[PDB]
This record gives sequence, C-alpha cells and structure tokens, in this order.
Amino acid sequence: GLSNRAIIIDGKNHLLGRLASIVAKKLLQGDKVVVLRAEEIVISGNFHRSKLKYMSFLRKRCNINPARGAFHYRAPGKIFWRTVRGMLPHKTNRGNEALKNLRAYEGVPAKYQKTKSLHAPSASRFRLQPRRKFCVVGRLSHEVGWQFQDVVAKLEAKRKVKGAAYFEQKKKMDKLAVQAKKNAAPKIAQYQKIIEALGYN
Amino acid sequence: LTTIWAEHLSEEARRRFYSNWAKSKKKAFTKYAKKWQDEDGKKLIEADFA
Amino acid sequence: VFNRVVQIGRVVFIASGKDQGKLAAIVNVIDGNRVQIDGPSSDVTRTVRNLKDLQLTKFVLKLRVGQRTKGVKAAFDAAKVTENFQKTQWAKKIAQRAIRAKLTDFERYKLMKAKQMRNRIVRVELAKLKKA
Amino acid sequence: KTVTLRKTLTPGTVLIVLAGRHKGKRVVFLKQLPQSGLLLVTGPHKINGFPLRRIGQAFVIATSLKVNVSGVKIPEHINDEYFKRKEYTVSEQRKKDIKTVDAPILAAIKKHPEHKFLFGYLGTRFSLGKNQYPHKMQF
Amino acid sequence: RRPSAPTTGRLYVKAIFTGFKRGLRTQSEHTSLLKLEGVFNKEDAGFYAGKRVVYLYKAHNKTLKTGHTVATRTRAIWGKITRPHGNAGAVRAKFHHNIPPSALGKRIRVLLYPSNI
RNA sequence: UACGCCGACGGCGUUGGCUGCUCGUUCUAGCCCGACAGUGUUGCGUCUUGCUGGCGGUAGUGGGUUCGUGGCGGCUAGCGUACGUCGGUGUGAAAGUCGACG
RNA sequence: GCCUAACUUCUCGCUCAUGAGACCCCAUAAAAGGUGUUGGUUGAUAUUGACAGCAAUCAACUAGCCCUGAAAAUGGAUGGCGCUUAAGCGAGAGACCUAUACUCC
RNA sequence: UUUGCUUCCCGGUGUCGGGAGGCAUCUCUAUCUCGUGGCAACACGAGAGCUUAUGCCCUAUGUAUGGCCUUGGCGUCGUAGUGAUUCUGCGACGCUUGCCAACGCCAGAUCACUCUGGUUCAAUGUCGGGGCGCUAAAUCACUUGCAUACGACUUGG
Repeated sequence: GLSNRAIIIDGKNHLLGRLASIVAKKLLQGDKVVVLRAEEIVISGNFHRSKLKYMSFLRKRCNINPARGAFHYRAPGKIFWRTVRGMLPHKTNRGNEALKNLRAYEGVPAKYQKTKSLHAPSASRFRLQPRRKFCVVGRLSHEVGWQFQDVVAKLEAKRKVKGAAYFEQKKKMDKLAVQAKKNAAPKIAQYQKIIEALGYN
Repeated sequence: LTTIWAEHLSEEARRRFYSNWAKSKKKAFTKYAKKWQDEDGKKLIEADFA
Repeated sequence: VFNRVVQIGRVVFIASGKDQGKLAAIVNVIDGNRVQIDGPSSDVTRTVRNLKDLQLTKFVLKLRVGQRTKGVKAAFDAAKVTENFQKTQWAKKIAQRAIRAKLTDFERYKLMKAKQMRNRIVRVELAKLKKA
Repeated sequence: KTVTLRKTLTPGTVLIVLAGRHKGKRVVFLKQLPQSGLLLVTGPHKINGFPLRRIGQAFVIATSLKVNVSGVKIPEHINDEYFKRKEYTVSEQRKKDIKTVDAPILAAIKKHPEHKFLFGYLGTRFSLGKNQYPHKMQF
Repeated sequence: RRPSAPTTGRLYVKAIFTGFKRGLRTQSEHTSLLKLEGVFNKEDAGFYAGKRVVYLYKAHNKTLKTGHTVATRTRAIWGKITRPHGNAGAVRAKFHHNIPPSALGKRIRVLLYPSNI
C-alpha cells in the first residue's frame, strides 16, 4: 500500500486532530508526508478555548531549568508536527523513524509550489455543524508568539496571483484542446467508436 | 541574499579575514578584485546589484 | 439556493444500501430522517428509507399523500421518468461505469490501442491549433 | 488420478502465464496432458516466442477470449514423455513440431476479423497498471 | 535485438508488512499482517487468500543461484496469505521463516498464483 | 536410476474459516373483493377522486418470520502423509551450490 | 481515531462549557440556584378572535444535558495526543480484535 | 596547498539500502459551471450526485521497400524570466518517436514456478587514465593587555 512518492496534503480546511491521526498512521505505515499551508488548519471550538489551552501548555516548564522543560513551538508547522508526534510512539526507534518522515510548512515552499496537493475528506472541517465556531492555527500562532504571519501572507498572495495567471493560460489551452479534438473528429472517428463502445468517451 | 564588495579593499580591511596575515600570502579578494575589470565579472556584479 | 426538495412525488435515486442504483417515488414523509418510497416500475418495494441513503432527482410526480402502489406506478409510466433519467448525464455515467467494470483483458487491450491512437491524432491537431 | 481441470479452461482459451521467464505472456491452451495433468499450451512461437511446452494450471489465468483451435491436429508423439526433462539446446525436431502445431492456429487467427488486435494481444504481455486491482478486474 | 514481447510492468500486488499478530502487550511472530494496495474490505481481502507472497531483501554475501547469470545480493523469504484480518482489508500471512521486524513498511510482493479465477 | 537434505503443485485424512443458491416447516400477512366509519385529499360539498381504520372474505397472486435428524455448490487455512507430479543440490578434491544452526 | 491488534462502520436523540465530558473497586463533592436548552405533569385564557404596541398564550411544577455554587502551594494529567451531527452523554445494530481460558492436532 | 588538488568524462573496485512511470489556480460549503450583458453589484438563458484522483496521460519484435502524419519526448548550448533557487518559456542544434501493406519475412526456445525487469535501480568511498582549471591556510613558540584559575579572548612580526 506504500506510495512511491511523498504525500503532499493541503492543510487548508482540515481538522487538526483528524489530519494528525491520519498522517501519523501513514508515517507509521512507511510513507513520507508533506503538509502545506499549516497555518490554514483549523481547530473546532471558539478561539478562546484554543488560546487558553495553549496558555496552559505554555505554563508547563521545568522549574529547575526551563531550557530543559517543554519546548512550546509557536509556528503552525511545528504545532502540527508536535500534534502528530503526540500520536506516535516517538520515545522508541519506530516512532522516531516515523516522525522523521514528516515535513510541515507554513505556505507552499517553492519546491512544492508546482505540484497537486491532496485532501482527506474525513478530516475536513465541513463535517462540523455549521453553527459551530472554529479557530485557525494561523491566528492561534500569531497570538501565542509566531512572528511571520504577515510575511507568509504576502508570499501566499504573490503565489496565488501567479497561480491565477497560470490557470487562465491553462483554461485557454484546455479550450484549445477541446477545439482540437472537435477538428480531429474525422480522423479519430474510427477509434472513438471503440472508445465509446467500451464506455470511455 | 547577496553581498557586493568594493573593487579595492584596504589592507587593514582584508586583515580581518586572517589570524596570521603577516605569515600568509595575503590572497584574500585577489580573484574577486579582477572580476570588476572583467566582462563576465562586471555582468555578475550588475546582476547582484539588480 | 435549494431547488430540489423532499416532497410527495419527488423521484429519488437510491445512492447506497439495499436497492442501490434504482429510482423510487416519495409517497410519504415519516419524519425529518425517514421517508416512505415505492418504486414499483423500477423494482423497488414500498419501504421506509433514511434520507441519508437517497439522492434527489429533477423529476416530481403528481401524486397524492400515501399514494398506493397502483397509482404511483401509473404516474411513473405516465411521466416516463425512466427514459428521461436515462437521458441525463447522471445515468450515462452510471451506465459507462457498469460497462467499464465488466471489461475483459482483450477489451482492455483494444481500448488501450484505440485510446493511444486517438490521443496521438488529437495531439497533432492541438499542435496545429497552437501554431496559429 | 489426474488433476481436475478448471471449468473456465477449455481448448483454445487464451491464458496469462503467471510464473517463469514467460510470466505475463498470453498463450493459447491446447489440451490437458493425461499423465502429469499439466497443460499443453503454446502461444504461437512466431508471435510471442513462447515455445510448445507444459505448464500447471495453478500458474495460469484463464481469460474469456477463445481462439478457434479445432483445426490443429497434435502429433501423437507429443506427450509427457516428449516434454520430460533430459546446457539445453532446442532440437530441430522441436522446431518442426512447433511449426506443425502453430500453423493452423495462425491461420485461424488470421481469418478472424479482429486478427490485428488478436496478433497484438498475443504479442503483448499482461501487467498491472495504475489503479488496477486484480480482485475487481474481470479477466 | 529486442526479445519479441518483453516485460511491460509488475506482475504482483504491492503490500507492506505492517506488523505481527498481537494484542496490546503480547505479540505472535508466527503470523504477519500485510496491508495491500487497493484492498479496503474483508470481502476483497478474501480474494487474495491462498496466494503466495515474497519478501526481497539485500544481503552482503553475493550468491549465484542456478538459473541466474550474475551473482546477486538479494535474497527472498516466501510465504502465503492465510485469511483476511479485520474489516479494512488487511490480511494475515504465514512465511517460511518468521518475517524479520526490519521489514516493517517494506515492500512485499503478492503474486497472482496459485490461481483460481 | 535409487537414496539423503530442502522447496513447489496436486490427492487423501483431520480440525476448520468465509460465502452462496434450493426445498420445505412454524406464526402471519399484503395485493385482490364487499359493506361500514373517518379524512394530511385532486377535480369541479349526504359530490367526486384519493387515502386510512378495523370487520367480513381469499379464488388467484403473494412476500415477511422460524428453524430443519434437510438438498446442491464456491473460495481457502494449519497439521499429517490412502500417495503422486516435479525441480534444486550431494557421490575424488577444492571452489561454487544446497541444508542446518547462528 | 493514533499511540495499539480491531470501523473515523450503521440508526435515533441530547450537550457548547473564557480548559465540558469521557466507563465497577477508583482515586471527592453537597445544600441551594439559572427566563441556557430539551422532554413531560397540572390549571387556566383563547377564534362570542388569547399575551405586547400605541395565533396560540399565561402560571406553577417536574427531570435529562450544560452553567454557578467549586480556593493551595515544583509544571501536569479522561493514561497521552487530541476529539465538538465527537473520538462526549443515553438507547441500540452489524462486523471485527484479543488470554497460559474452550475445541482439535 | 609547485608537488598537491577542485570539477567533468571514461574505466575498475568496495560498501551499502530500496523494489514498477507522469499530473500546479484560488476562494467558497445555505450554491457551482458555461454563454451573454455589465466599471461593479449583479441580471438573463441553459444546466448541475458533483463517481474528471472513483480521473487523465503513458503502456514494448528487428531490418528493409512503398504509402501516410509530422507530432511527442530526451541531451547540450544561447538568450528572457522566475528568489519562499531552483524551476520555466523561447529558440538552435543533435538522438530518437507514430500508423497502414503486415506478423509479409528473419530472430526468439534454457524442459513446470521458487531473488532477476530473467544484467532492476539508487547512494556514496577508493584506485587508475585523460579534458579544461588553481597554486592556500590554520597551529605551536614568542609578543600584546581591553582578557585570563588552566584552556580561552584581544593584538604584531
């Protein structure tokens, strides 16, 4: 069941825990996972619940030496990484090797800026009742100490503009391809018969 | 993102790249200095400025 | 925003469960979840089904509250619901998938050959168009 | 006793070889040998280079395609003793038997209106592609 | 010269050795659990019951098996699928020797014989 | 050739696991017919068309439920060998190969 | 649901808590309260048009969930991560996982 | 690093593991797509289980000869663009790549499967030949005192 490549998952409109559990299962099963736009992941419940939970998490530090205590990562990518870590036997070699196969990013790095991302419908936020508040990990990270919200926003805006231009060109070329098949009809009529008879169009 | 150095660098500025300047051959920036008076080096410097 | 509604006479398509892939007519609504449907002409018995298993089609019959099997059948053949449904892309896709699932190895080979030839020709024409 | 032949396995059926150096080849089945119970099959050696040999039915997928095999007349000296194992070298006798058995099969394939696709199918090897799960494929 | 209809693709189903049969604090290494590609029910998993499976791994010493032309670093462990496991399409398998735990997440080839279609 | 050390495919014995049809058996209808009572009721008011309720029928049609000291199948597992079909290797060293421990 | 072998399986409800709740012994919570929401009981008014302003309404109760009552000292515990038409609470259904237990070898 | 060495290619040779190809808009979930009118809001008309990632590409005998169609892929080089450093577009040049006569004709076989895709692919180390190509630094010991338990730190030849 292993995938040849890494699984690229768009984090937008995904429930934190559900996506984390699915990704942890995949990592344990042997795949590599890349999560993009970790700042677009959501957590159910009003913002205050998540904010106070993270504040209580921040309060957990070693009294003797905080440099030893829990390390409270503020970036959305590291937040998702730690959430997945919690779902792995990370204290063992199996869990460590599984966790080292995960990459979580804020925004879409140039390496993956030109690939198709996946979604897990079982982890989409649209399973929540419409009358249910939810927070965004980007806002939570910004309010708990993340310092690169605006930079990522600007980079994402530039990326979206470029993608929109590319999609306009692709729409034009797709219309052109439809017209090309229409023109080719006389030559391909011999084969289109077989295609349609076997049910493929 | 990038750094562009002046064509001529003072000896005391180049000393900072050394722990044994007097004992060395003092070769720091010697090849870089020649880029400024070269056709390709000038193109690279202009690209860095851009 | 909502055009198709769960109404008496609405023709529904059983998406999942017992009679998957058939059509029936709503003859009663028991509650917000359960609806009594009877597809006599589509080989569906008068039963109660969860709306979670049903999908609304565009055909509504002129039925009466709790119309009996006879009346719903008469309305079904009068409206010709099955022909019109078969005309839709909804049914065309289902028929295509049914044909697909039953392909043999030889048929798969023939399809592959014909498809690649068609793709090559269409690519030639697409290059022609792109040059202009 | 001899092994029982699978119902889908009848003379002239095209089988997919699942093991050996010829794995994935589409061959044509001639008859079940009586002594060993194996399958005397020969994808026409002209097309896919599969010579006249034996193969157990446990390592073949019996496809629904059936080529007209009524015309081939198998020599009487072809049997389990003939195929029994002695640097192997094909014998000039083996060559003549292969040609003798294959000629009517090739003629029957040629007369078929789909002879083009039939020759291509017998010359191509089977494989699993993207999203091709054997439990859902109808062979 | 081209060998006149060469190989064109894989002739096995992809699987991964996900672990041994276990409870929570127990483990039976006599049986292995495999997750196959494209199998999502016990109904589908039952189709592969009785099919042979192989695990290929790389060793240091090279061996020249009869029927091969070149010494190879790869060895194989053979086994067979015995029955489905659970509801989600996993299968139980039994190998000639107990699968090494180092094969976790590594490729297992589910061959299409002995055939019964 | 036989035999030793290992494997594969069949058969048989045993213990099974999964999955279908087909007969009947128990308790029961619905469809269909008749009168009465009601009404979430179309079309144009002790109207009509619908629909419902028990009640009385059941000819024909006819599903649910229950299981049988029933009948007929399909796939497949472990263990053993009514036993077969066969492959690797081993008959001076040695090297390689195979087997077992590890 | 993932740690963790076995379903993000199926049906109906209830619950939003500015750290809700989450399974015998078991690892604390009460009296008293809420015009939060969901069901019920009783008594009235109302189409001879019921309450508010110049077509149902009113009153008293009742019990499910939720909230207040509810304060301790190293940083910390439904076991953890997390979970909100749940991965919570209650009633249920299929299947599945798993003992040194049962059957057989 | 005046012998040593970077880089590229050719060859040996060690070690190591993996185990069937490719795919780019967003926003939105109590609406969406197409066509037209609109600066915009929006409007009109036609549709819409939505299973186009439940998809689409790719998907294999070798000359020759004749008939088609000239496309697609790969590599080098040159410009132009892309900054979240690589990746793109355009050429130019090379090496190939499709169908029909037509399985027409040659070749193909290892005996029934046990690791071959019947030489599978990657990563790096080292040793030999070549092609351009380069010809350094730390450290000790002295010294300095803004530094110093010793190391360390700041200076100079």
